Amino acid sequence: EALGMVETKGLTAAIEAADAMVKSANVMLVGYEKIGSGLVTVIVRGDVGAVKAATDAGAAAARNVGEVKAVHVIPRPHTDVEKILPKGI
Amino acid sequence: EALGMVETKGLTAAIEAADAMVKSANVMLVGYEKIGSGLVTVIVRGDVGAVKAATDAGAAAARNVGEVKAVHVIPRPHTDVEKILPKGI
Amino acid sequence: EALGMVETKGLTAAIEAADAMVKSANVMLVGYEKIGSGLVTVIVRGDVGAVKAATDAGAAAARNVGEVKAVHVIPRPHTDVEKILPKGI
Amino acid sequence: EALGMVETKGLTAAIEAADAMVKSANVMLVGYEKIGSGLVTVIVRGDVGAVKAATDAGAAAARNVGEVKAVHVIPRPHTDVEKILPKGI
Amino acid sequence: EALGMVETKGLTAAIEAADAMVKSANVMLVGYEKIGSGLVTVIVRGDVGAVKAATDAGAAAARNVGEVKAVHVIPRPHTDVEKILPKGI
Amino acid sequence: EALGMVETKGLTAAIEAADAMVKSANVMLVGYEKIGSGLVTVIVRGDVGAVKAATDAGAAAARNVGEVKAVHVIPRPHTDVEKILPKGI
Repeated sequence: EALGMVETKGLTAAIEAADAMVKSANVMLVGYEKIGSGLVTVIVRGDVGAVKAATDAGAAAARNVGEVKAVHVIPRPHTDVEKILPKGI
Repeated sequence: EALGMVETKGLTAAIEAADAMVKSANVMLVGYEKIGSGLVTVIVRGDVGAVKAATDAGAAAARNVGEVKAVHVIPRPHTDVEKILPKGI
Repeated sequence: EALGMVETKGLTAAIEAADAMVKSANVMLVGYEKIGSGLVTVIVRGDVGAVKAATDAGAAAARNVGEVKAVHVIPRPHTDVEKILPKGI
Repeated sequence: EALGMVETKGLTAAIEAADAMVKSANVMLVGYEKIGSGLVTVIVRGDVGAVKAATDAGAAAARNVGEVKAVHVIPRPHTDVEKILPKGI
Repeated sequence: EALGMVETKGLTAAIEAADAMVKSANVMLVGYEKIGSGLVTVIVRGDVGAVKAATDAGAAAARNVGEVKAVHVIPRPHTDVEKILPKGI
Repeated sequence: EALGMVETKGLTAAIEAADAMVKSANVMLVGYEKIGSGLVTVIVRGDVGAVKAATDAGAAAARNVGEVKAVHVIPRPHTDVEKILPKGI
C-alpha cells in the first residue's frame, strides 16, 4: 500500500497535518516520528489516490500552523522498507 | 472534544502558557511534549469555546516569559489523531 | 506554594543558578529539566517572597557563568500544573 | 561485504533514499541511524557493484525529497567496524 | 567539598579537560554530563585549591582540542545542590 | 594504553574514520559516542605510535566523506578517565 509523509519543524504543525490527512482521505495514521532538531514526520498508509490527496491537504493545513519541511508519497514502498516503518507502534 | 496547543522554545515559557491556560478557561491539561531543539508543546482538552480562550491566554502569557512558536486549536480532532495524543500520560 | 524558574543555555550556568538560589532564600530545589538544545531549567518551590529573591540571585549569578535565557516566578501555580512538575524526582 | 551509506537531514528524504536503494540494486537494508540534529543515515549491505549503484540511486532520489548530507561506500569494512553496525537491529 | 566544572562543545575537548584536570591536581572525577546541542560538562570534587588548579588546567588543555564554553568553581555547593550532581554515577 | 579520538559531524564521516583507523594501524576500536547535535566521536586504544598513525589516517579519510571537528591523542589517559570511556560497551 502507498506511503505518505509530511515533515514539519514543530509538533503543533505536525498534529495539524495529521488531522487534516485522515479527515481528507481514507488513509490510516501510522503515527509520527521525531529525529530531533524539532523535525517531526507524520506517516499514513492507504491507496495511492487516497494518500496523495491526504498529503496535499496535510501540507496545506500545516503551513498555516507552522513550518513544513518535506512532503512525499511512495505508491509502493519496497517490502524491506516496511520493517523500518511502524504499523502504529 | 477540542484540542489546544501552545508551542514554545524553552520550558519556562511553556510552564507559563500551561498555568495561564488552565486558569483562564475550563480546559484539562494533558501535559507537554518536547521534540528536541528546545521545542515544547503544551496540550489541553475541553469545549471549543474554553480551549480557544485558554490558548489565547496561554500564548499571551508565554510571549512575556519566552519565545512562542505555534498556537493552534482543533475543535474536533479525528479519532485516529487521538491515539497519538496523551491522556495525561 | 510559589514556583521559581531559571533557564540557561549550558549546565554549568544552571548549577550556579541552583546553588545561588538555595543559598539566597528559603526555597527547596526541585531539580533541573533539560529540553535539549542545551536548555536547562532549574526549579524551586517556596513562599513567593523567598522564590522571588532566589530567582533574582540565581539569574544574576548565572549570567556571570553562562547564558541565561528565561527567569520567571509563579506565586501560585494551578493544581493541574503541579503534576507536570517534579517533586524532586 | 560492501557497506553503503546515505545521510540526510530529515526522515522523509531518508525513507526515499532507502526505498530507491533496495529497488535499484540487490542490497539488503540494515536500517537507519539517527545521531540527532535531524541527521539520518541509511545503511545497506551487498556486493560492491550492487551497493555502488544503490547509493547513487539513493542520493539522487533523496535530493528530490530533501537534503542529502553524505554518501559513501566501503567495499570491505574492517571486521571490528562490523560490531558498531547493526545487522538490522 | 569544592565543585569544578568545565563545559565544552564536543566530547573530545571534554575528555582532554578531564584528563588534564585529574593529572593537574588532587580532584576526583565525578564524570561528564551532556545536555544535548553537543554540550558536555566535566565535573570534579576536591579541596578548593585543588579544584581551582584543575579547572584552570582543564580549560587550557581543552581550548587546544576544541571549544570551551564555561568554566566555574563552587568552593562549597549547598547540600541540596549535591543531590542533582552525580557521585560518579 | 594510548587513547585516540576522531570527532565528526555526521555518522557517515565517523564510520569512514573508524574503518580507516583500524585498517591503518594496530588499534582496537572501542566504539563511537554521540553527544547530539550530530557530533560523533570514534574511540580507539593501542600503543601511542599506533594510535597516532590511526588518528591521522582517520581524520584524513573522514574529511573526504564529511565534516571533521576534532582529532586528539592521549598517550596515557589518567586511570580515573578510563571509567568514563567504554571498553567497547
